[PDB]
Amino acid sequence: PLAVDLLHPEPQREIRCHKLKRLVQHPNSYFMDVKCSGCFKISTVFSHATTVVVCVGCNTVLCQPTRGKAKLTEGCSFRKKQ
Amino acid sequence: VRMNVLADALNAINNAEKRGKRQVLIRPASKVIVRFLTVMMKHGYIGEFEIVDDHRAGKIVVNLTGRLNKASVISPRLNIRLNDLEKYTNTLLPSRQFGYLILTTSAGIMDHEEARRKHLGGKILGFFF
Amino acid sequence: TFKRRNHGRNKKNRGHVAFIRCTNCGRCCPKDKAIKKFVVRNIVEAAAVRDIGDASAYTQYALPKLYHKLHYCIACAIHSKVVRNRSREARRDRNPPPR
Amino acid sequence: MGRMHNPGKGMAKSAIPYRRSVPSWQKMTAEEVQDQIVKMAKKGLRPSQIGVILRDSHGVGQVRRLAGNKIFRILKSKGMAPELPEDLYHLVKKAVAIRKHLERSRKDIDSKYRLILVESRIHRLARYYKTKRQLPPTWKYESGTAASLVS
Amino acid sequence: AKRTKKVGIVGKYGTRYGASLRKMAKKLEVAQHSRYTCSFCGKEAMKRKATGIWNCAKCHKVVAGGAYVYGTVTAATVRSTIRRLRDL
Amino acid sequence: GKPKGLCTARKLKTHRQEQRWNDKRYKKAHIGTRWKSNPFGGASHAKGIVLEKIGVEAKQPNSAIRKCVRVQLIKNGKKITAFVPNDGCLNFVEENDEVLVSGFGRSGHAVGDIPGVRFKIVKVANTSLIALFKGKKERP
RNA sequence: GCUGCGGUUAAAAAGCUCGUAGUUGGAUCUAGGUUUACCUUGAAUAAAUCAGAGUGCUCAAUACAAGCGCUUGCUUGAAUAGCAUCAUGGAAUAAUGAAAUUAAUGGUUAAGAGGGACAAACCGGGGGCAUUCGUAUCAUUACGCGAGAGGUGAAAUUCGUGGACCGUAGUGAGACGCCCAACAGCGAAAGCAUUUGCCAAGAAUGUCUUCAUUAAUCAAGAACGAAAGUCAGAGGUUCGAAGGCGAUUAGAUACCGCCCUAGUUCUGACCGUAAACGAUGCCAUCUCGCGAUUCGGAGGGUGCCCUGCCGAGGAGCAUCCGGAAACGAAAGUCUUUCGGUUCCGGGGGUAGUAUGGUUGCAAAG
Repeated sequence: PLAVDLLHPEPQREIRCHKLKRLVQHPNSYFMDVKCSGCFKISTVFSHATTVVVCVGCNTVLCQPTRGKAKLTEGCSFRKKQ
Repeated sequence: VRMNVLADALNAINNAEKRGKRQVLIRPASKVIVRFLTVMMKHGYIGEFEIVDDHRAGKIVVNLTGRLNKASVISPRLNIRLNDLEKYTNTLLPSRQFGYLILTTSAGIMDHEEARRKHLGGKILGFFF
Repeated sequence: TFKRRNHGRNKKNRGHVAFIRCTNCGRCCPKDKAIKKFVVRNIVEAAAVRDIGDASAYTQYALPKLYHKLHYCIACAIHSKVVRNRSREARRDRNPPPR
Repeated sequence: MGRMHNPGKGMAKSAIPYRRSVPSWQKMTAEEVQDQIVKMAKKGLRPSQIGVILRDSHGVGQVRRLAGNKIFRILKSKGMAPELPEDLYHLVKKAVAIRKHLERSRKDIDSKYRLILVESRIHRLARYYKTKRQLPPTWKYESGTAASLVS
Repeated sequence: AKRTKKVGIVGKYGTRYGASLRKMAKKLEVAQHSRYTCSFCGKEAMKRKATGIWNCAKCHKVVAGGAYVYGTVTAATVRSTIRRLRDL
Repeated sequence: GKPKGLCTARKLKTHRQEQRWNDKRYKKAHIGTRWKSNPFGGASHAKGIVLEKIGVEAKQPNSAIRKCVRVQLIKNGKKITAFVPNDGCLNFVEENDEVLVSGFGRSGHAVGDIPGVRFKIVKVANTSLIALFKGKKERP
């Protein structure tokens, strides 16, 4: 349409827009506290982690790198950090 | 490789105006672009514009009043003296009654009318009408 | 004058395409350009299927089929009427003709 | 990635957040992150790998934001700068590997083409670093010595 | 300074025997008078003693090679075949 | 497209000079062999002596024999063919005659249906051919 | 044609890529309530000519005269403007420099620029070297058959009772990888397709990883570059220039058929040309709709489906504008011309010829 509000875009469009083509760029990634059943140590982890993040002393693999976002090991949950 | 942000911005404005859009987004902003748009605003060829900040060059969003026939850039920035200002205006502008020729002088960025009134030359930036 | 947007072939994103030998003339034609047809037919003609069935040595025998992928160059295809010249507008029609 | 010698118009890159401030839940100190970077450097990693590790395991989104200084600048300030910049070293290593493969397979014309491109990139980057005084003025990439230089 | 534009080692023959024959002889003369890296000590010290015999100046090993080259393509292929059959 | 940088004057000027040589007029006027190739040596008129007279088959579809005369210029001794305008004027031209000759009009190109003839006689025996045709004068 | 041309088909985009000189280069520092470059104004700047006041030489070109009182006179006009150097002011634009006893001690940001790193039951007829398999062609062995087989529009040359052709089972050589196979994929282009092993390389995608302008295009220069062709060595199955025959024909130095030589195959060197075509150079950006397709990602459902989902390709049909038109989502955003840059054209021939130079063994470039 001729009249489109470019200044205040629709939030659904902004979410379903490429990260670089938004009115202001914003990454689609996030940091998450992963909780693994067992040693119950919250571990900060990058969503698209490319290395194998390991427990500190718990010495277990928490995530597995992939082509996109890192795949959390089974039995581990995560919570987004603000 | 991008080498003239002003040229790209004026091309985007021209395309949006031809398509009849009410707003147009200009990619990387700059002081030169801001002053060009400000002169166009003072002369009434565009509506208000908003400079979107994104911790980089930024963007602009200009409201179009559907009153601009053409906005173009002259590259390279040739040096215009007061003596040939008349020839350049007669060559580039559609008529003597309207249309403005934007210069960049030491006093700043202005139109050829103000440049002549202040008796200033400088480097040509573009024109609109 | 350029007759066709695709220049008479089916070559996109490609530099060179290996050729085939036409079934009739033997001429070399690019595989994309050569006109292909897949012919599946009964091994026996419709006029003799009944004769072969009545002469069959088995209670119920399924008659096999011949499968042939034929490639024709443009000249031999036109001569055999596998394809025909079309009007300027009808040339752009790409849907296979009714069978 | 971009396009320098290839016709690749990729649009894949990192999108830095607008917020230039450290997150509230980030409790590493500006000096502790420096000592961690320095421990990793002593171990033998380079700035890209150090940043990857910090982002992946320790939650450091941006070292420039947390420590207030870039990783290479930190290592230079404390005197751990490498003789060759990371990208130049990697390019020279790639060229050495291509030459080693070509010495065995001499009909790999594609490898010859890639070697030409890689050496052109090496020369351009070396010119840039000499201009920025980050390499000795008489530095020059020698195909014979490159293996030892990069190993 | 480069003394000969193209004749090289074969310049000893002057203007005799024909350009094509001299060109054909140049390759083999260069090959037979070149030094080769010894596979045992690793130093470029393999030199032809007689047709087919190559001496290493450092480790003093004598090898049976080609007439004008230290090794031949056919010998290399035979060695590769034997090694492959050994592996599998 | 052409270069447009503010510091490309050398490239523009050199390219223009280089491409001027691909122009027929500029090359024709600056080649250097113009004087040697042109029978008149850059002049507009010349003088010569008659040798013989010829009739040239006019080009198709025209059918006629145009009556020209082969002349030898006095300045350089070159042989040319010159046309004798007006009707029955070849009679006033006899072998071994002094003639003034000029261009035909197209600057070294043949004119009309006469093939290969690019000059024309303006005076014979110091007389104007037009006067001879008009009867204002007679053969000396 | 700088203003200001044109290069899909009319003449004209180099086959493609790397690359020095040259040209051109992202944003960002007092907004408000030291050097340069550049612009303004002056200084120094022979006339004659050009532009330009006045004056009836009768007009005018011209010329620079002349015009009033009265005699011993007064006033006259004979103007005005037209690179480099120096100075003044201006501080936008474009370059350029600063720091790696107190004080905020001193590094802009991290480009929907570029490079590099990392990820992947990653993706791919991308490349190279070995290797496995496949029928088929030809030759040949064994056995059976019995007189035709082959080939054509029709024939003939030709092969065949020394038993051909045809069958079934082998053996050997070299070549080639059918079907799958596509408006499918990869590669700078030329090009790339049987299995497996190994070697080096790469795209896109993901990234809150790193450097920080390192970039675009590129005279000279350099790599690669189909087929044919040349040199040397191996191979020589098939096909097959040249050659020889049988046909057809008025002739047939051809089309058709038969037998074939170079070649076609591999290794190592030459040549550097193709309608090397998309007859459209490369980089950046804007302008529409639809539904399909290859790759990767995100979110859901059960390898497949769904998300008017996100990027990157390769296309197709709804298409503003453009174009001489054919037609082009670019060949559009151009008399409203002006983002950067390289090459090329200037009526048709002579002619890509002569000559000179240069590369090549030659052919030739």
